[PDB]
Formats: sequence, structure tokens, C-alpha cells
Amino acid sequence: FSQKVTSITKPILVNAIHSLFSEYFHREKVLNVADLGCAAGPNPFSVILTVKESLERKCKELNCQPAELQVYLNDLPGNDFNSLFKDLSGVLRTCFVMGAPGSFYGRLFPRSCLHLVHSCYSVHWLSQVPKGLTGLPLNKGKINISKTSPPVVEAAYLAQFKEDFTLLLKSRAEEMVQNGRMVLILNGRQASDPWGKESCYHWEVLAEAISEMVSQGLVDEEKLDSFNVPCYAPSQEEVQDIVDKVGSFAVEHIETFTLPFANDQESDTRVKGEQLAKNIRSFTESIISYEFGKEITEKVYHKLTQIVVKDMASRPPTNTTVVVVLSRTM
Amino acid sequence: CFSQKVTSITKPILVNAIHSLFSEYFHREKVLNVADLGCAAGPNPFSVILTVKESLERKCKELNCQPAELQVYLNDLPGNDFNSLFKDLSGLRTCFVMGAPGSFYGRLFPRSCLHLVHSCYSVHWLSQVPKGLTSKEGLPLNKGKINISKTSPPVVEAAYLAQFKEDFTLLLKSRAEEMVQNGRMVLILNGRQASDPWGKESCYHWEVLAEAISEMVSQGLVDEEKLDSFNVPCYAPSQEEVQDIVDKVGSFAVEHIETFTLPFANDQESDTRVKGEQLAKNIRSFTESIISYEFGKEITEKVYHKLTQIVVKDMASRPPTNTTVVVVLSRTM
Ligand SMILES: Nc1ncnc2c1ncn2[C@@H]1O[C@H](CSCC[C@H](N)C(=O)O)[C@@H](O)[C@H]1O
Ligand SMILES: Nc1ncnc2c1ncn2[C@@H]1O[C@H](CSCC[C@H](N)C(=O)O)[C@@H](O)[C@H]1O
Ligand SMILES: Cn1c(=O)c2c(ncn2C)n(C)c1=O
Ligand SMILES: Cn1c(=O)c2c(ncn2C)n(C)c1=O
Repeated sequence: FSQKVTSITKPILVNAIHSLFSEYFHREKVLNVADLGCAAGPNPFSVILTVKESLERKCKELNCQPAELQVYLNDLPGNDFNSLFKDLSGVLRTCFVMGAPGSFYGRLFPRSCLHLVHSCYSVHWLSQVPKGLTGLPLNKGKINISKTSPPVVEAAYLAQFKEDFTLLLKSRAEEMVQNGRMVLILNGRQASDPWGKESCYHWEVLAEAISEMVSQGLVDEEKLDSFNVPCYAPSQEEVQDIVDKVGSFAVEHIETFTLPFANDQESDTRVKGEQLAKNIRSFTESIISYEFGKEITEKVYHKLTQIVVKDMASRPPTNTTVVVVLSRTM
Repeated sequence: CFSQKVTSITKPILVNAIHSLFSEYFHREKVLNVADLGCAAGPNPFSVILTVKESLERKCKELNCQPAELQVYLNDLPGNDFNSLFKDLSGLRTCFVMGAPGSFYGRLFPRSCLHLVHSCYSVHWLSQVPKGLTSKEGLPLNKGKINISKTSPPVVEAAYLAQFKEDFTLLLKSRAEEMVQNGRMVLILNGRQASDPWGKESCYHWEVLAEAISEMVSQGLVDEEKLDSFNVPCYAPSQEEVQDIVDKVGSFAVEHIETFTLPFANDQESDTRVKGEQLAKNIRSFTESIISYEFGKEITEKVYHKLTQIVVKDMASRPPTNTTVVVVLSRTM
């Protein structure tokens, strides 16, 4: 899945880079790139290579020396920059890679210096759990928007997102050169899709595993009730509406695509389920662990592995991605 | 006290260099860019950030202008503990702090963007152990020691100086390409008074480590050939050497040159034992990794135990000094 996403989207990144060339940004002394929420895995390496290779390839054609490249790798201060920097030791030459700790909800970089901003699977995370999920907890059974969720949950999540995403765009707007491009890829939904397993498979199946622990009386039902993940899956329409209100970007590309969550290149339904569960753990573990402690979380994932395995044998789940490319105007 | 003494004595030099930036109206540019070479993870980088931030804010008040934004690059080798550094920096408004992993012997930053470069106790470390500390035959010159000593043949001295000339030149050439016209660079490093002999006067730590090693050779727990052909990639230059190297690189003017010598141990401690133990701990903390890599964990732990006994003994008779060289450059042409 992670592989599928990066490979499907690579041409979009490359097209955005090509836009930079018809502005002669490759003729400037340095090209500045930012990756928002880079984590520590291989995706940042691949973003660096894509830009580096495309920049080198084009300067070969035009018989000029390539601009130098500066890549800022942004993530929250708790990110494992140590590992990231150790792995980057095995691009160089004319290539200067920085760590930029901080939240992308706010200023991170000098005014109008960025030529390219990139983000893959970060900007769906909210700055806080949305307000108005309370006293008394609305959204009783669940940890995200669901089939069973009252209309107010939906509206609260959307409102939080509108705030956050607007603050993201405003910050990036201040930091980008005229005609700079920004490529944003995030977990999303098809508008005509219902809530529940269609769009938020992972949040639904986690709430199931929690509910099994409540049922075993190992967790208070009030805890599940007033637990909510600070994460939203927008439609492309929502994204585009938010962008429309911030008058400093032109939309150059908008896209939604839906894949199977489970890995195709595996024939056995077992393993397929276990892998998907492992995958889900790997990006939900820290938020779950922090809320329920190590002992209970270990139990939650064991039941999760049983739920997904069962799901593989009947209706296999999907996952949906929204992609937008913006150009800085005015 | 020592690390504290160095940062506090040199703070005015940093501030003067910053003030030079103001008379170039760099505070009127959109961003002021600062680099700290070899920042490690301790409190010194925080203090450099504060010094610049405070001075920049203070002077924009005075001249009634819009404050430039501040960008600070914190450079160190990859596998420096940037995790801890970044966590501590969280306890930062129009103030953008970056990690810049890599060696300062080489390019690290875009061409001509830096206004201020700062470095405290880094650039004395060489890029490699210097070549030519072994004869044609294959015999190791510099028999007893791990740095330049009283007992060292002339070729050791000349090889270390040559390595430093290479390294320091490469540092200056790289920074020259990366600094704006009239940018300042403040370099503070462990050094020597020219008229000082080699040995305990200038390289206390290398001398006392070679002692501890020699005690392990004496207990036959380490081959004498290992000590013989082991050499630390570190030099303590005179201010004259530094100035000669700078003179050959035609892109900097010297604005300040300084040598000063302090007691190594913390003076505000009355007990000789603790004074010695502290100095030893201090010495371990900056020599551990290169000692450990060479002799393994088991014998290194023994080396530091004997080191702690040697320094404690030294505190009670002749207390050691340590010497610092400081230079400030301006980017010209
Ligand atoms: N406000 C914020 N500012 C910066 N990083 C953030 C953030 N909120 C979440 N993140 C980071 O976003 C990342 C999401 S995981 C995706 C990582 C990478 N883009 C990839 O494709 O693999 C995490 O590392 C998380 O710490
Ligand atoms: N070539 C090189 N490039 C970058 N950092 C280097 C380096 N050689 C040594 N260093 C770093 O220089 C540091 C010296 S310790 C000094 C820490 C800090 N400047 C202070 O005043 O406390 C070490 O962390 C070491 O890893
Ligand atoms: C890192 N990450 C997420 O953060 C994520 C996700 N699906 C939804 N989200 C929120 N996937 C597949 C993922 O790899
Ligand atoms: C890192 N470091 C050194 O590298 C050093 C030193 N004194 C001498 N040297 C070489 N001190 C105090 C120090 O902290």
C-alpha cells in the first residue's frame, strides 16, 4: 500500500517539478524544497532522489551547471531524526539536507524562499482532537466518524479540519516564492462514500477491538466513549473549498483514488490479514498506547489481528487518497 | 566551570561580531542566517541562539525597524544526538532552528547566504589521523604517545601541523563560498601558546590518557605496539599558525585574534578529590568515544579508572591549565 501510494503519485511530483523548470527556478543559485511530516522511513529519501534526478537530468539538456538543492525535512520534535540522518548517510554533492523540527501548523521557514513543498500522509492529522465532541460525550461507540455517529461529530471534525488546513495553507503561502508549487497527498474519502468501514477502516476496526476490551470489562466504557482520534479524511471537494477561500493558490491538479488496503501480491487470506493489521498497528500504535497503556494496547492489537483476518475472508477493505497540487499566485 | 568559563569569556566577542553585522544593515534584510559548526547536544547552542536573538531584537527596537527573521543552522556529524537537542529546544517565534548533519570539512549550505558563522571547541578535530606517523620500514614514530609530546620526533609535529593546514583550509574555503560579503565568522578552539613546550602544558588530556594506556601496557593488558601506532586526530594550534593559514586564504580579513590560558579544573571546589574526579569526568566525556572505539569497552573502563587516579594526584601538586585560541574573520573580495 505505502509502495502503491508513492509510486502512483511520483508522476504528479515530477509534473510539479517540471512546472518549476518553466519558471527557470533551476537557473537560480539554490532550489529550496520542504517535506511536511517526513517521519523517518524511505519516502523522504525518494522525494530527495526524485527532485535531484529531475534537476540533474534537465541541466544536462540545457548544458548549464545545476542549481544547488536544499531540502528541509520537517516533522514534530519527537520524531526520530537520529535514525533519519543516519540512513541519509548511505544524496550528497550539491545537496544540503536539513531537519526542521516543529508543527506545520504555523511558520517553519523564512518568507518566500520555498520553490517546492511536498507532503504525503501527514496533513490529515489535526492539531488537536476537535472541540464539540462533548458535558457528556457525543460519538459514544467510536474513535472517529462512523455509521453510528450523530451528525454533530461529522460537523465538528470538518470544522477542525477547515481551521487546521487553512492555517497550513496560510503558513506555506507566506514561505513560498511566487509560482512555487505545493504537492499534498493525504488519506481521504470519495464524497459519495458513506462513513464507517468504507473510508475509515482502521478507526472502525480499532473501535471494535476497544469494544471487545470494554466487553471483557478490562476498559471503562466511558473511556472509549470520550476517546477520539485527531484525524480527518476529507473529500476532494472539501479540500478544494478550503483552498478556494485562501486566495493565494491556484489549483493545478486534484485527484481521488481508491485501492485495496491489503497487499495484492499475497494469495493467502491469512498473512494478508496479519500484514494489514501489522500495517495498521505501525501507524496507530503510539496514539493508542498513550491512551490505554502498554498492557491493554498489546491486547487490543491481538484482537485487531483476529478482526482483520476475518474481514479478509469476506469483504476486503479499501483505502482512499486525495491529492492536490497548488501554485502560489497574487 | 571550564566550559562555562570559555563561553562566558568569549560571549563579548560573539556580540561584537553580531554588532558588525548591524553596521552592514544585515538586520534590514528579510532573514538573518546563522550557522553553528559542531554544535553537539549540550547547552552551548541554546546560548548562541539566545545571544543572537536578544541582540537582534534589542537593536530593531533601537533603530525602529522591522526585525529580520532568524534562521539558525545547527551543524554536527550525523549520529550526533539531534533527537535530544530538538527536544530540549522545545522548552522560537520568527526563529527557525534547523539540524544540518554532515562534516564541516566540505559544503553544507547554499552559496553566499550565511551572515554569521560560529564554532566553539570543534574545529580542532581533524578529518583523519595525520599521515606519515609510520616510517618507510613500517615502524611507528611517536612511540609513547597519542598526540604531540616532549618525546615526539620532529616529523610528528610537522605531520599534525600539515593535516591541520589541510583541514582548516578546507573549512575556510567551504565557509568562504557560503558566506555573504561582509559576513563574520567566530572560531573558538583548543590551542596553545606558541612559546609553550609540547606535553602537559598544552595537551594535558592527551598526556594523561597516554599515561593511563601505558599503565595498561605495563599490566600487559594491551600490546605496546597498539599505543605506539595509536594517534588522536586532534591538533592544538598557536594563533600564529591559525593566522598563517588564514593569510593564504585570500577571502577573509582578521578582525580579532586571541589566546588565553585558564586552570582546567573547576576552581570553585575546595576538595582536591572532587576537583580531580570532575576534571577526569570532563576529560572522559569528550574523549570516551575515540578511546572506546580503539580499545573496546572493557579496557576503556579500566583506562578511565586509572585516569581518575592520575588527575586526582595531579590536583594535589601542580594543577593543569588549558589554552584557547579565538579568531574572528570578515568575508571580503
Ligand atoms: N503538525 C505536524 N507537524 C509536523 N509533522 C507532523 C504534524 N502532525 C503529524 N506529523 C507527522 O506526520 C507524519 C505522518 S506519517 C507519513 C510520513 C511520510 N510523509 C511518509 O509518506 O511515509 C508523522 O511522522 C507525524 O509525526
Ligand atoms: N567535521 C566535523 N563536522 C561537524 N561536526 C564535527 C566535525 N568534527 C567534529 N565535530 C563535532 O564537534 C563537536 C565538538 S564538542 C563542542 C560542542 C559545542 N560546540 C560546545 O561548545 O559545547 C562534537 O560534537 C563533534 O561531533
Ligand atoms: C502513515 N499512515 C497514516 O498516517 C495513515 C494511513 N492510513 C490512514 N492514515 C491516517 N496509512 C496507510 C499510513 O501509512
Ligand atoms: C570537546 N573538547 C575537546 O575536544 C577538547 C577540550 N580540551 C581540549 N580538547 C582537545 N575540551 C574541554 C572539550 O570539551
